[PDB]
Amino acid sequence: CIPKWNRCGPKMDGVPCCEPYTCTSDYYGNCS
Repeated sequence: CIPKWNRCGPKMDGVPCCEPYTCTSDYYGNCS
């Protein structure tokens, strides 16, 4: 998963932010 406060892209890499966190943009954004 991706560490909080970092770039996340589950639709482009297949790995969203960690369960306790969420991604804002599926293409390119941040987690919090």
